[PDB]
Amino acid sequence: SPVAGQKYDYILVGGGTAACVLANRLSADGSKRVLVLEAGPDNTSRDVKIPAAITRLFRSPLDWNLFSELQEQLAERQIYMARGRLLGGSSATNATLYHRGAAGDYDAWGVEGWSSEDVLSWFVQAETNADFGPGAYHGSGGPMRVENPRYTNKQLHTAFFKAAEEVGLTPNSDFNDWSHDHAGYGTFQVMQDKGTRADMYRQYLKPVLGRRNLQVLTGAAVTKVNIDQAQALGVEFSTDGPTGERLSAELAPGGEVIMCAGAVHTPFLLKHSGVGPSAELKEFGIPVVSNLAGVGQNLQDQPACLTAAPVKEKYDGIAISDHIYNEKGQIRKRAIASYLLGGRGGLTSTGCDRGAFVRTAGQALPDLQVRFVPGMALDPDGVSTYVRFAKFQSQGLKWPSGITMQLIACRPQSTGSVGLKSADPFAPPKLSPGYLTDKDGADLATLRKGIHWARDVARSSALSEYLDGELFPGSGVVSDDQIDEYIRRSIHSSNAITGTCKMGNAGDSSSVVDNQLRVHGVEGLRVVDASVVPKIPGGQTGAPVVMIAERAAALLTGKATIGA
Ligand SMILES: Cc1cc2nc3c(=O)[nH]c(=O)nc-3n(C[C@H](O)[C@H](O)[C@H](O)COP(=O)(O)OP(=O)(O)OC[C@H]3O[C@@H](n4cnc5c(N)ncnc54)[C@H](O)[C@@H]3O)c2cc1C
Ligand SMILES: CCCCCCCCCCCCCCCCCC(=O)O
Ligand SMILES: CCCCCCCCCCCCCCCCC
Repeated sequence: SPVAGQKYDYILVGGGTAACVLANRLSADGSKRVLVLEAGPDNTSRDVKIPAAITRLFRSPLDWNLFSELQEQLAERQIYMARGRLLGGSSATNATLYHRGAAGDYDAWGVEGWSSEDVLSWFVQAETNADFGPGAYHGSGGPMRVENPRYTNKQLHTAFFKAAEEVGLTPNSDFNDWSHDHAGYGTFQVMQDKGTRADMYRQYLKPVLGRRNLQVLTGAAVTKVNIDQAQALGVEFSTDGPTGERLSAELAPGGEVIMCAGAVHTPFLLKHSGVGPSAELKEFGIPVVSNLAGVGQNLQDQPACLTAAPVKEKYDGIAISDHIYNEKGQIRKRAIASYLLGGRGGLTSTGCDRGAFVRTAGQALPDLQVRFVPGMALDPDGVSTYVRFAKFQSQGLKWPSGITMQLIACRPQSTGSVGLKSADPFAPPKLSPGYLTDKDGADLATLRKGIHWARDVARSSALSEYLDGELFPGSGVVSDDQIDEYIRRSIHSSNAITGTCKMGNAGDSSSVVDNQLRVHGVEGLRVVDASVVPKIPGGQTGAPVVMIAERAAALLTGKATIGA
């Protein structure tokens, strides 16, 4: 009905991070008709604009509310896996940390045309940085906005840095400068524009919505790609949930469907379209169009656990919880004024934007990311404690002042999977993060050693000044076995999720797409989202997604080639 009688040069399945970049670059010259189908609503929420309102976005109507299958290795728990559901996707709901990982992360992909030297100019093209001028590693002029965080906790941020120096870690002045080693302590840059979230809807899509050749539908759930026998024809979707009429948007001759539904929903939708392991499709009576074993395999996510400690009574009130709430759970006037007057102060913080990358045991690249928060977790699950913090508003209670260190396995060895639980394309996917399943126990050892590192930092003179005991994991958790059980019971997502539609070289039979991002065995079908990442880089995954989307757009518009 909104597509009746229309023919599209490009149909984007999803209106998230990658889709926003592609909708912008593909519609640019006026010659191509682009459709974007997003299941979620328009991006208008003030909870998206204000970085600290990340707390409110978890388990909200702007999230998919996904839970994993029971995880026998994690004390028989389902794991919550946050995912954005609105224009901008997970860029509209993420912690805004700007990370590329190390050059060695892209070289480890072993994909022709996607080496560290190949990708660097695509990160640089995307970037405008408030704190780094143009150079080998930074651009000026791209649509992204990156800056140093405009909240600083004067006591606790500097005490973390001095504590890290004291235990023997060195400062890293730029975690995205590939000329120096990734390890070290310091400040994470953020995808913000003077303290407001600079998500890919705001930076790429919203400024071009006036273009005649670009049509964006929200509340549009894709149910499958229509494939002829194997040639993509377009896509089926409902604008009215499960009971809605299945509409079909149709490709023009020479047109392409681009999958932009992310590392959870892209392999889910491929499987519903007959692209996936034939046994999984047959289970639910889906005809096999392309028997690709790797669809939904190779799920990489970075698992987390945390430590937390209160400050001494004399330091009551110095935490970011004290900067955002008064002692009855009212948003502080000073925080609202600082945010509106100059884009500064606690409401500009997602909390976890200072930290470190650490080698626990002489690895080629750091295995551990630490995120320091100048506020105290009240749950060993940091995502649950952010939900608690949002729900705390107006309860008339005082959040106790302290700190948290979140420990992340940033280059994990474990893998999981996404598949089907049902023939219904509106049902949730069958999701397994597979945390701590790697044969050598390397991911558990990383997090155990992370806990030891966080305790070494909290014990240093610099932080000892402020701290008064330890809340998590606490005095009952000391031996290796006690720590390992604490990790099993508290492990949560740091919200990466990549690699479920892996790009590969010629002759890599685990791959779903080639180095041109084309799905094996289907014409006119590509994947441009985190699904394609062969091996997860260290650090958060949003900037690498934007880099892939920029380079894919340059490929599709004929401004660049891949391989030569
Ligand atoms: C809570 C959280 C915290 C994070 N923290 C950070 C961080 O600090 N920094 C960082 O760089 N990265 C972070 N990440 C990761 C980063 O945001 C993602 O890796 C990145 O945004 C993924 O982009 P994408 O295009 O692959 O997918 P998404 O941005 O998730 O886009 C997928 C889109 O597809 C839509 N969709 C799904 N199914 C359908 C369907 N059937 N029909 C139509 N549309 C559909 C979704 O609603 C969504 O809008 C975070 C992620 C989250 C969720
Ligand atoms: C932990 C809770 C997070 C708090 C987030 C909400 C704070 C509300 C402050 C009062 C409203 C702020 C003014 C409106 C600004 C809207 C955002 C923007 O347009 O940049
Ligand atoms: C966005 C401002 C939040 C302040 C919250 C105070 C409590 C601190 C808890 C940190 C929790 C663990 C690490 C971060 C989890 C990130 C989702």
